[PDB]
Amino acid sequence: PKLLNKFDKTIKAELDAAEKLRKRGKIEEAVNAFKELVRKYPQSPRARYGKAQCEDDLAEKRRSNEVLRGAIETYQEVASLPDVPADLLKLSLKRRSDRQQFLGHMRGSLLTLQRLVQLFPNDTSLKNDLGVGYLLIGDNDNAKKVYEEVLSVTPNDGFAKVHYGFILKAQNKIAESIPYLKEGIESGDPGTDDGRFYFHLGDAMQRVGNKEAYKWYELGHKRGHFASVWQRSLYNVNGLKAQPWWTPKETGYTELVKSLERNWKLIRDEGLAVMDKAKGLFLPEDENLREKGDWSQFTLWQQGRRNENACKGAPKTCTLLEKFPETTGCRRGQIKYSIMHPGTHVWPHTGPTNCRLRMHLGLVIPKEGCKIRCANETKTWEEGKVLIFDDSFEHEVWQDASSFRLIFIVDVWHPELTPQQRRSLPAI
Amino acid sequence: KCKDGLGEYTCTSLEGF
Ligand SMILES: [Fe+3]
Repeated sequence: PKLLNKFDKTIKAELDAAEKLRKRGKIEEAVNAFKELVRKYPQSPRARYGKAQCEDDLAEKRRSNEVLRGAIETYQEVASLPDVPADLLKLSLKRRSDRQQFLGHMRGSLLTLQRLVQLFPNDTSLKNDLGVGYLLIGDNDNAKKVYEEVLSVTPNDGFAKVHYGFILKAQNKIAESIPYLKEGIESGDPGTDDGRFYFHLGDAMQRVGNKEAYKWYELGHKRGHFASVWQRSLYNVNGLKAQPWWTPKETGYTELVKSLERNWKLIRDEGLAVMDKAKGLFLPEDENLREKGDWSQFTLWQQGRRNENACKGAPKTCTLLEKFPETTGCRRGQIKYSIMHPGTHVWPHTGPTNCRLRMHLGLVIPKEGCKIRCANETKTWEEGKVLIFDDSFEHEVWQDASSFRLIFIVDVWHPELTPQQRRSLPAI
Repeated sequence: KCKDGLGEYTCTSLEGF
């Protein structure tokens, strides 16, 4: 990496001295060293970059966002100085984009990546990095435009293939997405051994009927992405007990189960009240999990937060659930009514995390046609009874009755999770 | 958001340290 211009070469001694202090670990002593090199040589790109790396390392030690916001600015100052080496320009701005995403300034990291692509229009990897910026902000349209430009120049790039296939699969182009995912994973290129692409390639093959989906599930299990071929969640805490079906006494939430089963009729009546007088509060499933049919949900708690407007439609149920922090505080689960109408088949899928167990309270259950499979066992609901299963295992639902099926979903923390974990885990 | 499934590139939000 050529990082010194002509003027910095004349002061390589003072630069390497302060760089040693940063490498030795005296981050405080190195910051003040580069700070005075900048004060002494205000146009040195390396001394400005060295000040930025010290602020970066210092922000790690102090765990400060304000210090990291200072490094982000110093990384930009290296780009304003004159006669800056091209390799130093890429590293200074790429680190700014990376740290901007760390803080959540996703819109700012996009602008920084756009500048890099405008400065280096031939770097394929920089365009690929810009595509990831769009996928982190939710702009799959512009992400597809980028990875199309990459594949028109470098059509053998696996990184662009798996991301192009991920967008096509997100856009319900299931058949077209498979070749981009299978080839990108097999490219072996850096960044293609991600469990997300194994999960979506096997899911895409399952919907089209290709039995080789489980060969890709087992391969992801061998490389450490999946806990098993059945438990394919990706936001996981290692060590938790894993079994597809649980019993109430096994979970330890016996007080919650009894409150639900003792008072199931009031929960049902408040849900039917929303059905009859506020259909708008039931929103359709929006995760493309349906092959066919109508499936709506009326959410009361999400990510540990209570929807005040929703609890105005089911007040007694919200008051009942208020007594149990094991479900109201589950920031990786929800509490919702789930209505499913005849002719509905939900694709085999997996929940995002293993940190929650999912409870189903039977409210309005038709006598035939309804059944849910988790792993290799199929069970059915019963009115006034609670089913408990680990939705991180592959599960599948059919509804082929002559009337609607209404259940109550209550997510709880995994019982083996420590309270420190329940308070620290990022919400999902 | 990832609720019953996992159809998003990232299911969490970054907020720094
Ligand atoms: Fe599910």
